[PDB]
Amino acid sequence: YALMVSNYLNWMVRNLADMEIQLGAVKRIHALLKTPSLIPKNWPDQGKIQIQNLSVRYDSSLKPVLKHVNALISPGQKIGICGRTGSGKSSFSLAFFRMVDMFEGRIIIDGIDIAKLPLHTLRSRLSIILQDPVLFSGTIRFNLDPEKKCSDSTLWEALEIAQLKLVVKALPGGLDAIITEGGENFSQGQRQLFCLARAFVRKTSIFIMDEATASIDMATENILQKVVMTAFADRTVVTIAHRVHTILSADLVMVLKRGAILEFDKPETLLSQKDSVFASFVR
Repeated sequence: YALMVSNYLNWMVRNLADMEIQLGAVKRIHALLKTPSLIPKNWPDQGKIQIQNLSVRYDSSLKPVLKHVNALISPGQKIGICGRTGSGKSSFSLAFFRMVDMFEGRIIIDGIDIAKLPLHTLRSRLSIILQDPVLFSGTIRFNLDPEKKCSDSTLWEALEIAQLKLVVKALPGGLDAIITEGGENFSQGQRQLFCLARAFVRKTSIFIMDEATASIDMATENILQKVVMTAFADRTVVTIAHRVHTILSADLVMVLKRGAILEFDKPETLLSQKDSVFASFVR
């Protein structure tokens, strides 16, 4: 045993060094590891909402993003929101989906707020189309309805309404084209059409349109907005963009000031009351 103890010793020490470096690699995994009364009543189609004295902050105890935000929205009425970059419109959308964890005030939808509802119900109640679209890999059924609850005629109707049925029928199999993450399988307008098909199948009855205009040709964006208007006669939509005509077509609009907002109900009244200084030439 003494003629050979040395080799066992060396195995021991070298394997110990290796095990230590591998355990140090493992430790970062644990470092990452430590990071119903209104439910039974179906969510109402009445999109009347009211956010009374709202504020929002990004990080705990930092500079506030909003300041004394008070607004109300009537049922079945299209709402627009304006403001420059960093004015707080993306923050307002994220707070409407309570994505910011340092908001103050009470925010409501039909007398209902985020005090007693889990996230799952909070995401089966509103729809949203982001400025950054993506088409994750899979088939068309996996992009339209990843949950897959919706039936085939439903997806076909959502594609026909979204002006996408013809190009879908021109693919192998139909509703089963193997898509790749991003890629070059569809056009930007067709990606936005897929986003609008997601919005169609969501059936939230409340829509949020977070810059469905950026990085889209005007000749296609205008007909896109025309289709989204002719299709959305109900199910109140709140939009945000930097286009003139998009803000012009909305009824209730609130100009985002430096830290606060100033709301206006009638669109044709506020675009000439300021004498075209802060709401018309800015739009």
